[PDB]
Amino acid sequence: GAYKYLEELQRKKQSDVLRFLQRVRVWEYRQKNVIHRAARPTRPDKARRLGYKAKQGFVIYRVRVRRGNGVNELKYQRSLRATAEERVGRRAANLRVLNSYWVNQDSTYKYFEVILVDPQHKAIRRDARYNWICDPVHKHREARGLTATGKKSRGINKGHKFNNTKAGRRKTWKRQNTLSLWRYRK
Amino acid sequence: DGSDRIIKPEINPVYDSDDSDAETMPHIGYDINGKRIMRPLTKEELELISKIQRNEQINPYEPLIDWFTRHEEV
Amino acid sequence: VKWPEYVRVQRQKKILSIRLKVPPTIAQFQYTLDRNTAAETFKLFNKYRPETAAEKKERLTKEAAAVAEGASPKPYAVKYGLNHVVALIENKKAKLVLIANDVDPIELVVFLPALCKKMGVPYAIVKGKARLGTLVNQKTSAVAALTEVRAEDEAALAKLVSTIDANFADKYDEVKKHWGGGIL
Amino acid sequence: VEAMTLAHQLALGQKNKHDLVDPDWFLEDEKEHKPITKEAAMAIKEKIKADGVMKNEQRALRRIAKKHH
Amino acid sequence: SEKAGHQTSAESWGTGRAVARIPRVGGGGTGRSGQGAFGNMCRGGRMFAPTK
Amino acid sequence: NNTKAMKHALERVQLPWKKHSFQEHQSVTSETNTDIYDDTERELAFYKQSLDAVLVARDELKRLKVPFKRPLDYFAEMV
Amino acid sequence: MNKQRTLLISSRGVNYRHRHLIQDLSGLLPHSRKEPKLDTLQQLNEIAELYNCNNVLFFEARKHQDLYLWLSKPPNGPTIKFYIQNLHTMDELNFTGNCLKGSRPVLSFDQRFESSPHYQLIKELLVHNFGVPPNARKSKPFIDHVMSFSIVDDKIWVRTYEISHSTDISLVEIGPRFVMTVILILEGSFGGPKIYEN
Amino acid sequence: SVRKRKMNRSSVGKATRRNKDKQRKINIQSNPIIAANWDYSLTMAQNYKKLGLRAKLQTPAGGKETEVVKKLEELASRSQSEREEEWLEKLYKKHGDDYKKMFFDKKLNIYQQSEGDLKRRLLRWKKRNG
Amino acid sequence: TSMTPAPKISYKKGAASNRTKFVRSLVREIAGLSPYERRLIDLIRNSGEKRARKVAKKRLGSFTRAKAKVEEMNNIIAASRRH
Amino acid sequence: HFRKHWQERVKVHFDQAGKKVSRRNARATRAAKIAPRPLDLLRPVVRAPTVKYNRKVRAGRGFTLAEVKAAGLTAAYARTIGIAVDHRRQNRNQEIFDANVQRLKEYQSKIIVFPRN
RNA sequence: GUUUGACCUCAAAUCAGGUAGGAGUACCCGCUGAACUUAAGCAUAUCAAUAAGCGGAGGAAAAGAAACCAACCGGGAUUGCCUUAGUAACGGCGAGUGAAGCGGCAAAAGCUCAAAUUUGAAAUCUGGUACCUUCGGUGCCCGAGUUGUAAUUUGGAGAGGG
Repeated sequence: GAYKYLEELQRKKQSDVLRFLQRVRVWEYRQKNVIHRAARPTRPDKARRLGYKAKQGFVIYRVRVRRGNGVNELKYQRSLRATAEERVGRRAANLRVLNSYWVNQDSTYKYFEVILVDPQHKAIRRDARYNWICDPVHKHREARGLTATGKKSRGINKGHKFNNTKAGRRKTWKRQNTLSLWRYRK
Repeated sequence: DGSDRIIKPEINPVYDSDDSDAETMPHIGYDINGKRIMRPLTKEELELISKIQRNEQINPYEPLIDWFTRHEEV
Repeated sequence: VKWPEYVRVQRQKKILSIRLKVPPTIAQFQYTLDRNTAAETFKLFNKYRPETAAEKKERLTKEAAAVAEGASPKPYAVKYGLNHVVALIENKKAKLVLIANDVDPIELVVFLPALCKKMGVPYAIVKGKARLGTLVNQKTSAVAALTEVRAEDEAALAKLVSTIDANFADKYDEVKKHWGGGIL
Repeated sequence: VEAMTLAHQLALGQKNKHDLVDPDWFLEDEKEHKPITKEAAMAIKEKIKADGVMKNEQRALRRIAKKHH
Repeated sequence: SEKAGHQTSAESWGTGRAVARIPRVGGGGTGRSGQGAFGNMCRGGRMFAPTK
Repeated sequence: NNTKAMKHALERVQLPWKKHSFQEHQSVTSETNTDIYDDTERELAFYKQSLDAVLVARDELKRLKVPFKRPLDYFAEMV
Repeated sequence: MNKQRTLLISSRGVNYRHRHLIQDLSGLLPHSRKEPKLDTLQQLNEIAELYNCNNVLFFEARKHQDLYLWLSKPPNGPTIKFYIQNLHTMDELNFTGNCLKGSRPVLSFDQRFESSPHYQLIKELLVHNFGVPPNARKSKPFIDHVMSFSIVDDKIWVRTYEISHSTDISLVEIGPRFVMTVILILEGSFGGPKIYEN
Repeated sequence: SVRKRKMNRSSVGKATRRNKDKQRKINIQSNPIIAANWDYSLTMAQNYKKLGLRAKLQTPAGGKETEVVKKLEELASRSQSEREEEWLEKLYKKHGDDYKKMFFDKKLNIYQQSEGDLKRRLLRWKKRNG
Repeated sequence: TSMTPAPKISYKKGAASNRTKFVRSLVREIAGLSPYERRLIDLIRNSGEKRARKVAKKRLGSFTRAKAKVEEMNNIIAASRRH
Repeated sequence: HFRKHWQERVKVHFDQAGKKVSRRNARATRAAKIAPRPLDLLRPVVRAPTVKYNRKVRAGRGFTLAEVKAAGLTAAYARTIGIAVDHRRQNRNQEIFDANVQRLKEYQSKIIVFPRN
């Protein structure tokens, strides 16, 4: 499989070849609009390991997001990846956002490729391995931080390090800050 | 008593040309040995700063080396 | 005057590529096989075009009809799948490797020529992935190779490999020289 | 601006030389596309230079003030 | 009801106006305007010590 | 555990401090100052032990011409 | 003659109290080299060569409250696994005194250190480890602080005192103060057979 | 509420549903033998104990075989295609018991089946045929 | 008593999977060196590992990775300077 | 600890009886749908960590692969018979392993399996 | 070939059909987000990771089968209740904030891809048409796909053969 070679090459991003590729691609995307569709993914291995399939129904999109944040010191911890996912979802509300992967960045803007699946297409609806995305509960996954980046931002992970938000910080706060009274007082 | 080991040469604690540190009213203080210091950037640094400001820089255009691909796999 | 935005972007891309300095790994393409040897290679490959959907369906229907009323040799065809080709290469199974110079993702095929050189399998670069696709009943393939040539064409394949060696591997053995794209 | 900050950093022994090295329509984008110090910013800026109830409440407050003052 | 009595808007008329300092509903031209609210003494107001 | 290893380590690590001026040594052993739960007598004992070496170093520096007291014109950083 | 450099690194689990000691040690040891947190140990041999550090002060921490200081020389120096209990540092306000940063110290050693081979062995390392080269790059001329060492109840007590001259002189306690105990001693730098066990 | 107040006042009526009684008396629907012996008057645990089937494997919280014979009684109460049969007939009539020779028969043994598989198929063919 | 029941995923730390090692070597040859690896090799050519280790430590988060990077650079140099 | 608006969220468990009744009804429904089989899977006998409680012996998630193999069946087939199987639990006590094997053997004897059809 | 055709990129159709806005909003998932009030007057702190505002879902939602918890004769998806506990810990140890393993119970379901060639046959699928035993099935045809759709597989291994 050639995917291993692609994955190994993509790790050496600082390499001269990948540096030139990024220099060309950032200008190519900077000439295009902020949000523009991509005919095919620029990193087939990364998309494939993220659930991408070369079948009708899957769509690859590219979106540009500004970098940077004591007036401007306000953090506004909304992540750039989450903002890009939300923007592409809103522009493609009929589509569903699965995940996104880093493809390039610039001193002033960042670039991410996002994979979308159309639940209306019969191919996805008739596929047992992908029909789950058509469930209404999966509507606008990015809008609720259900994606990989969204889950990472929420800090939902096993272990003591994520006790505050092991199952949502708001839920834990509500549960802990509630007086429990039984019929027979303890 | 004792064990297998190699007696490595001693280490000289000399200060190299670069060690992340420099070397040392009517006066500007006192120098080493305690005597008063009576009162009285290089162009290369400015050039380097200007070059860095524009990402200007040895040659990266050397031919590739087929150190691994030269040996045909058997 | 004004021109379409996409037309302007693609036109400027050519100028940028010509003027921009590329690393030795890049520009290994466009040092393609000469027209005559590439034409001969395509002629040889055309004799081994894989069975198309229509022909395969016709053969299967004929076999079914024959069975309904009541031992061919191993099929021979060119291998073109990039994953399949890469799996055949590094196993010392492929005899001739063709690589397209206009693959949209350049990084997808930068390692293939070097990998073939390391494995010692003969390889060549030809202009246009569309030409490779046309002979395999596909839009594009970006690669093409032969694994089991018929005995009648074994000598022809050996002679073609020998010629390609000198034509490409020896003429472009210095492709690793000073970075390309150094045009005013 | 960052040039002045780098020069100021090089002025003191925090860093030295060893640490430093440790188409028109396209060049326009290239030209337009690190930590800074307040002291360096100030230095460069300087260098750039060429009723019933109411009455009862009032009486109660006056009594309280007299008792405590 | 936890919201009983709270579904009303009223404000005290300062002090020294020859009227009780109980907050009175604002508005006007409705009859209820100017009537006391939020007090146990007020008609239809919140009961003292609600039975939680 | 034996004194042989201690001797072997000392012979290789010990330096000839006694063959150089006090400025190169900067160490004084408090003679007869062989030093608990009181928390008051212990502090005074440590104070006297340090003061003995302080006086020894003061005398050693007085033997030299280098000034001992701070000139009062020195304003370097202080810990 | 006195040319040496001390390497200091923080072990995994170093807390604020140990960080205070590590930071205030540098203020009196200008020749010392400070490096970020390190963990498993043997890399110290390479780190010393990187910065030409003749001595290493590795603060091992088996727990997030206990502190274990290691004193040795990189190439072939013996190592002593100290254990510190009374973790008092400059953060305490009881040390109202102040000392010139980088000033040359005055070292005082208890006579009891010469009564046993182990005490003599540790004294040799302590003499130069806590000192400072006179004419080093970061050294300073004047002497304004004193380091004191004492041993009682089989445990060594570490103390320091500022020296103040009155218009003959008096000394005021300054710097960190703590007690240390010797756990293990090895013949080599973080290796070799055990030498002595307390 | 707003909608509820209008709905009661409206003449559209209500979608009256009564199923509280049916939520308790649930008829067993996963076995005929148990159903013919199950007693809805008793509880699930009581019914299981009467039938003998163990309701819970772990120790229950708090303090607490004719049918089994019927369950036991429940324990006591594919030929090769035409082409495959013809192929086995050819193999038998051309080679016989010479499995080693049949294995190397390039003509008939296009599929390089093992000797064990060939003999296993031949035994089934003999059982089903002459 | 001890039972040594069965292995786990941690037992799958076996050999380097020489195919993967070949892939990594090919990528390293084709990819080249990063802008900091270029400085590392340039200083190794004249200064040796002395400056290269410090540069790697400054770039990397720990010396454990710096020593591995220095070893990899030395291995690459050895083959390149002769093969 | 009343510096917050706790009065807004005062959860009183008035429902205890109704919740218990609903749980009993759910158990009855499961029995109706799972009549032949037990409501709960056969759990193993395990020893507790946290030495303060190691003296106590308590149930576990499921038997290990080694225990299932020693019991004379397979993990994949064991699940269909209601035997809980744990693919991450390692065996470290011979006494507990023998007890688990004996329990599995007894369970295999007590179970009766109807024809697949 | 002063030509014709392959591709790659980009356009328009009242092209054939689908998808989105919005409403409701007690509960759910994210972003944003203060003050009154409480303290040793007060910047740390408390009010509060609340009020209000914005975006996205259903009968529940999130999370969910450890790069976990533990230091034992070790436990083995997540979630919920008593206890752990007003303890550890945090807070000018100042008012105050404040957990989690284990223990008892409810429920207990596991799994799916990437990365080894179907290579002796892209065996995969949307769409249009003619029929039928019309929540869909068959023949025919253009297409999506080789920059990877079918089968198997996730260390609990797994794969090629007897």
